[PDB]
Amino acid sequence: SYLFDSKDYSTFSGVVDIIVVRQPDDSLKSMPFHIRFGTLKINIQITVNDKKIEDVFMLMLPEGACYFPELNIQKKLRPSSAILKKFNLKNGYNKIQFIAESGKQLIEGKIYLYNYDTKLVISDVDGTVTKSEWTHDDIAELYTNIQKNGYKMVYLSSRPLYFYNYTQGYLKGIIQNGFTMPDGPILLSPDQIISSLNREVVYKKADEFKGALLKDLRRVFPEEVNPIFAGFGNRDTDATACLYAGVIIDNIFIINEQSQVEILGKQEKSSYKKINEKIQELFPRLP
Ligand SMILES: [Ca+2]
Repeated sequence: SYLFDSKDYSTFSGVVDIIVVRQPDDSLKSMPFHIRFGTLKINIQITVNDKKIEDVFMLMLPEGACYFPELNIQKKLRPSSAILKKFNLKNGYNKIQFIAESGKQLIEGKIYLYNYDTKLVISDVDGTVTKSEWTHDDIAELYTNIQKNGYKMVYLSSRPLYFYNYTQGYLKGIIQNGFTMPDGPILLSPDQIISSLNREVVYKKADEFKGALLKDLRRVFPEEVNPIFAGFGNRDTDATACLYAGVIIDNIFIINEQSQVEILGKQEKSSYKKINEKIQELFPRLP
């Protein structure tokens, strides 16, 4: 908190976790790339899973945001399937690295590959994982068991970019009665990642930022699948975004100040503990 205030050498260097999805025709589609090279005034090379990607590169804009030069030359945050196929991604987590050649600066990141039939479970972070940092009791066990049954937890954050790396540590350092938070991408509300390449629509919203994020996530999947199975949040604005994103009302969970989880569709007040007891009824194992 007081580090940025005075150190001042903490502009964001890093990458926001990337999501890629294999379509049924074997093509690849990804969410927008958001990578920043801190205090750099250029080409960028990529290395995935400790393997350099030959003849693929990004450029940087004066403001610091990077993009893919792709001809129809348009500056693209979403690379083409041909670029993404050169990554040779594996299912689940992949290590990705970007090297800006000015000297040479390196940022490491995460890039996830899902199949079009993957079922995701969304979880807000502030107020949903954290308790207004204290964590709600028993969430790690629940989320762990949800992940065991075949779903992929996706975390949602609206914190400024300079807290992104911090946020990754907090989630990954949580321990409850031996359980930990399943690894998954932390998506960022588009209002926290503004740049010339994405001003167009983000600039013109208010509380639809979460909904815009959920639909940017929906659109890397084919329109004929409902990839978002369930949602965890703590404000009614979370439920509204889940509802407009196609999540059935029975799979929307909203926690309040005293850790009471309302299952909207059932008009049932519950808890992470009780929801975990019914994990197989509420989150049935996937084949
Ligand atoms: Ca919240």
